[PDB]
Amino acid sequence: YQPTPEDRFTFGLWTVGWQGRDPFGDATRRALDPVESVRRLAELGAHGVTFHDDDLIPFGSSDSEREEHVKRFRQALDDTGMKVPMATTNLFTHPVFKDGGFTANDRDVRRYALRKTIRNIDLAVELGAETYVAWGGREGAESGGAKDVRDALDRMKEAFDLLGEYVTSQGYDIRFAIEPKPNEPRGDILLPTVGHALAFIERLERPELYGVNPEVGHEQMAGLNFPHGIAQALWAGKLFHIDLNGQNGIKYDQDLRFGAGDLRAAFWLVDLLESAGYSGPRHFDFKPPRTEDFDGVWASAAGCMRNYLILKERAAAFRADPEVQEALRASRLDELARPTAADGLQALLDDRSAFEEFDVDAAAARGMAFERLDQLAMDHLLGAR
Amino acid sequence: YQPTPEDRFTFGLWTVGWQGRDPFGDATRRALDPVESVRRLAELGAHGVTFHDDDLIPFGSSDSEREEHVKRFRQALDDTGMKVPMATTNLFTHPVFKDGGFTANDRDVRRYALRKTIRNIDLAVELGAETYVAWGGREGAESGGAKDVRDALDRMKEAFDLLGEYVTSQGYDIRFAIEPKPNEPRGDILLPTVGHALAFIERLERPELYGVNPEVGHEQMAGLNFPHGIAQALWAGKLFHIDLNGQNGIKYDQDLRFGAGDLRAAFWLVDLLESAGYSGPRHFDFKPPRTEDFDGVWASAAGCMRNYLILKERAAAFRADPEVQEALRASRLDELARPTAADGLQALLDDRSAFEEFDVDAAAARGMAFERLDQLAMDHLLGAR
Amino acid sequence: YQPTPEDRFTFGLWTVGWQGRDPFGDATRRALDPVESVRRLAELGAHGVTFHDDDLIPFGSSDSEREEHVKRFRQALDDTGMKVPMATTNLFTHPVFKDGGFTANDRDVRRYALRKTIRNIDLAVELGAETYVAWGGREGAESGGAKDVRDALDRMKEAFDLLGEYVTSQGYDIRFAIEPKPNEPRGDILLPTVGHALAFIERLERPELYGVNPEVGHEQMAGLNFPHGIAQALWAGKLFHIDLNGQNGIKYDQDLRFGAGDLRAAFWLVDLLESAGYSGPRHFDFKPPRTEDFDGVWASAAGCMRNYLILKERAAAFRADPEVQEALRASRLDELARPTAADGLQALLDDRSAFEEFDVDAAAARGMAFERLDQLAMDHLLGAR
Amino acid sequence: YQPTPEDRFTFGLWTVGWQGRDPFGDATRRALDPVESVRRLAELGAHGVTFHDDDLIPFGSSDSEREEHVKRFRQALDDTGMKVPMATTNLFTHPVFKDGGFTANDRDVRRYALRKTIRNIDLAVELGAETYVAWGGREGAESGGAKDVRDALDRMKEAFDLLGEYVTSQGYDIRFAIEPKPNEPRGDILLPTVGHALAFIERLERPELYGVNPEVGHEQMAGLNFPHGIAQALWAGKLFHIDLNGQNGIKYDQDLRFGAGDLRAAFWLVDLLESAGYSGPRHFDFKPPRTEDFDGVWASAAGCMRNYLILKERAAAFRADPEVQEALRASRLDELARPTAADGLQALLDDRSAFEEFDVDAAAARGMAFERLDQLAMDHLLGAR
Ligand SMILES: [Mg+2]
Ligand SMILES: [Mg+2]
Ligand SMILES: [Mg+2]
Ligand SMILES: [Mg+2]
Ligand SMILES: [Mg+2]
Ligand SMILES: [Mg+2]
Ligand SMILES: [Mg+2]
Ligand SMILES: [Mg+2]
Repeated sequence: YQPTPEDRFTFGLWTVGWQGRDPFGDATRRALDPVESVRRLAELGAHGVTFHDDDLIPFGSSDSEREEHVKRFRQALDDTGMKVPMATTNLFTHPVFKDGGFTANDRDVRRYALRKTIRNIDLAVELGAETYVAWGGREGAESGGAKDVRDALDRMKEAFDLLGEYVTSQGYDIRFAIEPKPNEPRGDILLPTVGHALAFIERLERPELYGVNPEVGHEQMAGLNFPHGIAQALWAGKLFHIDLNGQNGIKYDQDLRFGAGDLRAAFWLVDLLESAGYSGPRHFDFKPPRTEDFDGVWASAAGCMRNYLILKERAAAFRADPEVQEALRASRLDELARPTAADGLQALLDDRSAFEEFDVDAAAARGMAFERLDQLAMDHLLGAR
Repeated sequence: YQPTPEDRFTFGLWTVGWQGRDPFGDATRRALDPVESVRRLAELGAHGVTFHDDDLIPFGSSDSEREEHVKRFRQALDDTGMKVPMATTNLFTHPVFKDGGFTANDRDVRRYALRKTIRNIDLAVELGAETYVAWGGREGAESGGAKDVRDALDRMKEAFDLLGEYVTSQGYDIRFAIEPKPNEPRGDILLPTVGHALAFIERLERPELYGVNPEVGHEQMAGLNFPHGIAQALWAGKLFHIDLNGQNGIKYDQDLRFGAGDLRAAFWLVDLLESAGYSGPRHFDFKPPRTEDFDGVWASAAGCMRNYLILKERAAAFRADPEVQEALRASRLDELARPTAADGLQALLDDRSAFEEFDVDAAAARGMAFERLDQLAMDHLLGAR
Repeated sequence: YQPTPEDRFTFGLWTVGWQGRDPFGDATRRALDPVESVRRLAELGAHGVTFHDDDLIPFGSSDSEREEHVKRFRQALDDTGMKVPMATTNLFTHPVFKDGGFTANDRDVRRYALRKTIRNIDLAVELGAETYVAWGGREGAESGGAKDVRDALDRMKEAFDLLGEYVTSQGYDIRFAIEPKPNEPRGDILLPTVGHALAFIERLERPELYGVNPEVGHEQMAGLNFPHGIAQALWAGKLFHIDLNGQNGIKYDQDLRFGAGDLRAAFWLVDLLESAGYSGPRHFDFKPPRTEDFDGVWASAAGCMRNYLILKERAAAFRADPEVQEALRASRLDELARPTAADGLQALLDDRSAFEEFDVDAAAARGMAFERLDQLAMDHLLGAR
Repeated sequence: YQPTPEDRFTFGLWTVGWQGRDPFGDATRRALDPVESVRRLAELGAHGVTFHDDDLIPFGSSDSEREEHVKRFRQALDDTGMKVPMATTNLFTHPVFKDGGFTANDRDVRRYALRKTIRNIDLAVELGAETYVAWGGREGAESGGAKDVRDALDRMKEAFDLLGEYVTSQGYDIRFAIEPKPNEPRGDILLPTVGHALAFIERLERPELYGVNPEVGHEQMAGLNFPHGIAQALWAGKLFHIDLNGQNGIKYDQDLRFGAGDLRAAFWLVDLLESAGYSGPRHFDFKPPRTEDFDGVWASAAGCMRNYLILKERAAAFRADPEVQEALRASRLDELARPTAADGLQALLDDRSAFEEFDVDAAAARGMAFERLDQLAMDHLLGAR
């Protein structure tokens, strides 16, 4: 189960470089030079890295220091063959963003947020990124009167519409992906799930430029089924990027390594991504636990990729098993794929077998055979077939 | 705080008529004749009632018995002045629906589901309903292999598109509202939140015919902020109907009377509905607890309306208080309503006050004054000003 | 992975015999004769069965009918070799129990609850049960004023103290196990977790007669770590019985087959039960999904046992792996088992290496190596070592 | 609703002094001198303050600097009349504690934890504290193999038993209170709820020295009913201290001001504390939101006390209302307080009215009248009677 760059595994600089500071404790690890993270991830078989503007260029840098930080980074990329497929803005750390960026109540902050974002879109295009992620971690409220949500959504649409005008006017080949999260660090965050983000995109001026960047742990913080939400994003044609990690239920955002947390959900997720032919990056947004030293950091990151590749093998064996294909027919998954009424509305209304003569008791007696199918899936996951 | 029909309070027949059967216990109350429910609710000041087909006409009724049940119902409506603004289909109780209606794996069940729905649309139009609700309570799964969600969404779109063709071809003045719910009775239900439903509607053939029917308790079963989701539905122009009740956190669907459960959320909800000028029914989908006899049933229903009217008074006093209007300005809610960049993209790029000369430390030091505002809201809710 | 009675797998009659009635739907399967359930479970390799009084003897049976139902049951046990290790009372289904049994507000109901329980203790002893389970599913409230919890706990202690006096006076060799659950069917249930039950037992007159019967899904309905709670029950010497099943997070009580739901938690649970030498029954309190026919029922029950035996094999391989034993030492699990201060309090106070000369920065720099250990556990679970 | 020191309102130094650093953002407020916090809280009508050792004496202080920090603090207390009723240890911030203090896997860390705690017990007694709180925020795990929970509980008992030996040998008049929390910052924390803590105390060598310090938000992070857990702690005689704040459901620990979050739960909590005659401090463990400047900090703290006093008035009016006292009898709260079987076990067995002649259908038909009672409670809370 050894990864190669063909597998398109990517990591955020902020993931392996997380120093371990949490709401109740100081950092437990020293800071990582971005150049060393690139080389260590290349050694592990990763395909590329991603960054916030403030991960790469420390906040408040002159254009000279900025130039030097980028040149060092590009030289590490050229030395290793690593790519940069995605980039994003930090609109959450600095105190100025304490009430949001695009939806801050203060107008001057909203304008500064847009200028800070545009500057990093230029940098992302230069380094070759195809997707620009927006996570509005501070867009939200702790109390009901602080934020008129209809006005906030107006301001959110205005900001994204302006970004789309910018990339259109410059001729950039880059697309945006909105990353939802239901809460933390705000009490409630705007666009809290995949569904709310998908709905919001359809109200933008150029909806075709925008998709979603769902994260495993974020939908599970609302107790939702992550493979189900990913299917809906694929069904709408909007899965532009994905963030893989692990989460143990409804609580603070844990960002465990992929495969930890809900293991069966990770299996069904890989099954879906591989059978639907998702061809984007397999990006890990995780945090090595602050119990770990740097040896633990790299073991945790290697484990992300290993677990994807074991699950990929097991799901492929599951779908190729003739006994499984036979069980899928026994449960009528084949009938689910067939149109309900390709004969049209009038034919349906005139069909007495659809109502007047339908034997409801005979249909109700047919078992679905779902438990035998699920135990075959369990046996395959566990390598017990 | 006495209700009048001008307040447009409505109840489902299945609410006051719930016999108290739950997953672990037998019924504690006898069944109610729909005609008696109509008269008792009219006496309490309700505006109207709603029904599932199987609430009004017992499943498996001949057209003769069906005719007699409807005539008795209409005579009770004419006797009392009660209206019927909404109707819906029961696609969840009969065993035939154990794997869903519109997205059942069995094709013949999906066809029967559509025929059963269309028959009740005709009845709803006859009784004057303006909204037809669809709650897909059995559309979902307990295990991952049982349901290909992309195929299921294809089948869901096909069913709703067919219903829209039917009402268009008949010339009916009726609109559809999709009611989301994240789980129960299935392990996960398709279109689990307001956001997923809003996103799905935009993929239908005639999106203008469809909106949402959110329920307080359902969004709170995912730990989401219900007033926030309602603002997004209003922002999209899709709040066609609403179900009011109470829920104590993330657990089974409690359907407590409105005002119980999360009291502060109910205050912010009423504040939003009244300030946005929602003019549809205030519908209660609740269950009087099975501890109660029929006297408790009617006290519980009266309490639904009372609590709405107390909250309406307190939110109106809150917004009219000059000290509150002054605090809203202190927190810059007025600036949130103003465009970020009505001067356009180029002017923003050239504005040095938006970036090169923006004083980030001075802006960051400005407090938002949100806690004083929220304590004014608390004082108003509690009648302590 | 074939079960034998040596594995001590047991099932409730109400589990495989669940007819599929849920809060929103009618039954999907016919009722099972208890005698047929016994024979079909014996065929699958189960060790025994358990029952509520009302599962075996239908409520309101004369002593003659009661005698005949028991004789038929005993003949099925003698025919198959199946044992009855546990029994319990139904104090939740009949309407009389709508406000509880032992803590109902009505005194006459509380007295009836105790008489109904005592009658079934006699029957349990006759059939050879060693443990008598009490699940107070109706002890609780939906509203705050309905139940003074201090008075309710007084009444709960009085009821259990009376049961202990009864079994002591009769000379029965039977012990009680309290089964906690946080909610459903009441809004909040008294003694909602393992911890609350363990605390309550220590206030009884004869605490040595009482232990806990934890259920996987119930602690997970509060988002708690089930293996952690089981360790605390074992640490106190109170794990008298256990209910195995599966649950997908914080929501209604799903009662999935064991191994579904949180798979990694099931692995750590089996690891704990086997390494601590738990010798009681492995009891399954699950519900075959109502999508299933009777063939699905038996496949679901067989899957319960299969999944325990696969997990038992993987956890045993994990603990026997020298590379794992070496990693456990690397993470200092051996030091966790050694006393902090066997040298006593005075020696600790005088030990300058414990404070005045303790190198806090050197200790803080030591990584815990927990991620490498957990990936070894993952590899073992998945059969990838 | 103006507070006076007679109301015994206390605040942690770390509450109003929280600088606003969270997992995703830098501090938004400058640090507060503890002496200024004391004077500003005295001005607001608080009774006293509490502290962690590291709040008052910065970590790594020489005995000279330590002496000066304490003298400045004592002079502020003498100047204002403020008391110090409780103190606690910081065993969570420094990196050395990344795997716990009392249950760290490393033995030398566990010894250092005990020495650090004992030093602050001496200081607490000097300043007059009656209660010493222990919150084991780092005692726990993110993965299953990292922590044998039975060994960890052995180590936890050993540490607390040693602290009890220390205070006994010194003749201190101080008691310990264990503060539970289910998760954050560890993935799962040991002793996660009030119940688990109460159970653990009964296994200590001197159980009478130990009680619980429950926090509103912590039990609500497990979706539990906080007034119910407080009743159980009072019933066991173990409510030594209490932490008041607000929390909006199952998510990260919000620490909102008291009265925000679940408002009805706060009403029932105050009703319980006042009717049971709790005489300890009303301590607020809250965080002013990082949106606020220092004016917002003090408004948030004043709001804590105001909201307690409004709720105290409303609950007292509720219990004194004759119409409520009559409704309590209608719901048989009086019968709940009467013994089930003061006539003893034999009399119960011989009582034919308790079983053979009990009219189960007549009892089942009696409504509990709980909804009318709860609407009276709602009317009183809202000031609408
Ligand atoms: Mg995350
Ligand atoms: Mg992410
Ligand atoms: Mg509901
Ligand atoms: Mg509803
Ligand atoms: Mg259960
Ligand atoms: Mg059970
Ligand atoms: Mg807290
Ligand atoms: Mg606290």
